[PDB]
Amino acid sequence: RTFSYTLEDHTKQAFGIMNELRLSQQLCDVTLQVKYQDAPAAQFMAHKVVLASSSPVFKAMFTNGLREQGMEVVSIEGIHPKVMERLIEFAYTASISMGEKCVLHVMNGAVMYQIDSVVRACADFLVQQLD
Amino acid sequence: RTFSYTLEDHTKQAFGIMNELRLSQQLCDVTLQVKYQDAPAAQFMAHKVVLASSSPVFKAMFTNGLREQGMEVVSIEGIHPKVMERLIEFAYTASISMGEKCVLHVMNGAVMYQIDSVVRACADFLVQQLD
Ligand SMILES: *C1=NO[C@@H](c2ccc(NC(C)=O)cc2)C1
Ligand SMILES: *C1=NO[C@@H](c2ccc(NC(C)=O)cc2)C1
Repeated sequence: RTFSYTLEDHTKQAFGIMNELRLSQQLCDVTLQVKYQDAPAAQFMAHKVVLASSSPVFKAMFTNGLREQGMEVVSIEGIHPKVMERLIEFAYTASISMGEKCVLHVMNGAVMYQIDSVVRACADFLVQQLD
Repeated sequence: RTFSYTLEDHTKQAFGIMNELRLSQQLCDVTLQVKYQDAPAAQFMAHKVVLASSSPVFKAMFTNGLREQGMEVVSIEGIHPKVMERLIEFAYTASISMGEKCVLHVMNGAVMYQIDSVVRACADFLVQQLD
């Protein structure tokens, strides 16, 4: 009677395309302007719904009961553009890479945007460096 | 040197929230108006980027090199609202359920929007009913 089916890696497939659309700057509805001290400013286009799905801070930031028209620019301060890139990548790919020296700055970014899995990851790594 | 990390079920987690946002009608940028013969019209709000990630037909339908302002209404004909609901659900949940009698109508919808995994699923099921 009730025929049901589930594609295992659909979400991984869909995020692949959603990442392709980001790199192609198609359907993006938010531009993240990152300005950090002495580093040059950098823009990052993305989809609010995707960022919200990976960061409770973005979710609350975009869920204001309003269908904002067209593009919305968000001014981000206190984080290095390099770091914001890795976090966006993680949101669209569920993965993140970096050098040992920037792990701490990524942890700060993960905390600032409450991306727990990244926080816990950098936490356990830093503890392993000890001794 | 190069510290990398990957959260396995991130995409499943993110789609959970993206589905929550749909049911809450937050960040949606497309309304699918479905009108089918004698059945009453039905609306379905969703996120273009999500639909595009699961349907090449939606991807081409929304990727026209334009950041359309606010909400866009799409007139859909030739498919029953019940069927469009299941397909949207699959896009946001990677799963789909239905009764034996409507499996064929879902296959028609999956084909119409080139959601291969659903097409192949209903295909193999119908072949199993035989004999
Ligand atoms: C990895 N995390 O931050 C990057 C970085 C870039 C440039 C500097 N230079 C000064 C003066 O701050 C430090 C750290 C590297
Ligand atoms: C499952 N697929 O389509 C649904 C349905 C609803 C209403 C009717 N009635 C007429 C006259 O077409 C048939 C099929 C059921």
